[PDB]
Amino acid sequence: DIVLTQSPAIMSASLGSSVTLTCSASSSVSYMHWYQQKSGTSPVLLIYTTSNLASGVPSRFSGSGSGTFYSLTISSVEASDAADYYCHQWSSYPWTFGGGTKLEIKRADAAPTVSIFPPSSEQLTSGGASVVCFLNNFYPKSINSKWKIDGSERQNGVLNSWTDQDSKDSTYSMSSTLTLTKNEYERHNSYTCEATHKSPIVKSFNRS
Amino acid sequence: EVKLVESGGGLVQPGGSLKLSCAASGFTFSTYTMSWARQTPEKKLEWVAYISKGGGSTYYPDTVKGRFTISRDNAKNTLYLQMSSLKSEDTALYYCARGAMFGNDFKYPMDRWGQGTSVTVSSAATTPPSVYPLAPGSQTNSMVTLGCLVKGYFPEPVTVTWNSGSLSSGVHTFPAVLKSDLYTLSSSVTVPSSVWPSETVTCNVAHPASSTTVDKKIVPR
Repeated sequence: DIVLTQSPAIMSASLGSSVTLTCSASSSVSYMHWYQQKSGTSPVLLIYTTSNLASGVPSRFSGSGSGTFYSLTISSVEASDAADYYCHQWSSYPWTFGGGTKLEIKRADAAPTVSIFPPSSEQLTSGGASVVCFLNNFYPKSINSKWKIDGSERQNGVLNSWTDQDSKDSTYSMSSTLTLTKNEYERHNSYTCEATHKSPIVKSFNRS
Repeated sequence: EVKLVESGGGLVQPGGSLKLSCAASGFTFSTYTMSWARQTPEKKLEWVAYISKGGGSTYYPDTVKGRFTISRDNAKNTLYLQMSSLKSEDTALYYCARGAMFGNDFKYPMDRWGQGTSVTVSSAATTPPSVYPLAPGSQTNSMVTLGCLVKGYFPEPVTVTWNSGSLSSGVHTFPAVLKSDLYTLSSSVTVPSSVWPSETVTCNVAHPASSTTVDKKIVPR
């Protein structure tokens, strides 16, 4: 039941620079291993037996460690390195894993491409009414979405979901769904979603 | 290359049983130890089981010992995980992995993990998703973004593709969010305005747990 601690849980890196991720153990261990998990796929082995590169892993990755302190270093960060990194030990039962450190890649601020969609006729027939807004390919991750119905902000019934950072352009995308009842929807005409950060990108439609 | 494919996941009531399978290829299965691992809904990685090359020895963490049994049928090049007396703490995406192995003066940890099979332990019944097309309300752009809303299903997961998978570029499938005990998810795809609606764009959604398959055409309003 060896506890592997990875801190900070989230680190930020600039393109081309070197960064080191650490893993401390609650008990001395002979070796440490490291996995990389990218969006939508299972963990992939990066380093085994503390410092050995797994097949197909770029040489910009390296590892070192001993006792209760181990680390993983990326010589020069690339966009494709946006992922979660986990340490792991199997020197003692039960085999255990660190909580993981997410590596975020820095880039230029970018406004999102916003698209708003009214409830489909199909959903209306079922008695429901969802209004959807996509905020695609923006940066930084922290963005605020605001829904307005007939010019007034609507806060309740909103579900927001962010994608993992993109491996190619280092941007993020988010989906915001405003859930109303069909009658509620039919009681108003103007629907708007605003994307703001620090100026905003606004899209809207009239039910009629 | 080495390939492991898990199957057998599903929704099971607490206290129930489920048997997972893992078909292996790309290496001599019989000469390798094998393991199971899992990723919890909180995204934590956990080791689940380990088995010797011939099946004569098995190891487990205390969390599943006595309830889970890892086994293998070398003749079928398949690994199994029989789960019983399932608990909510067992809900997770289960992965098949090659190893771990002692060799070449090196210690090789579990590798070549499969993409996994999902298991949800809950007393709630399965609910199929309602799949709705998202088409622009109002053209004013050289690129048009279309979407698919996969609403009110249980449990996770669902699979979403565009045009049977032939359309893979410019896609963003978002993580599902829970509301009133049901999950809702969406996916967007951006294509050249000259390709839609002059041509067809369809969202293909599958929800295995409810035997649901939907191929929703996105048509202009």
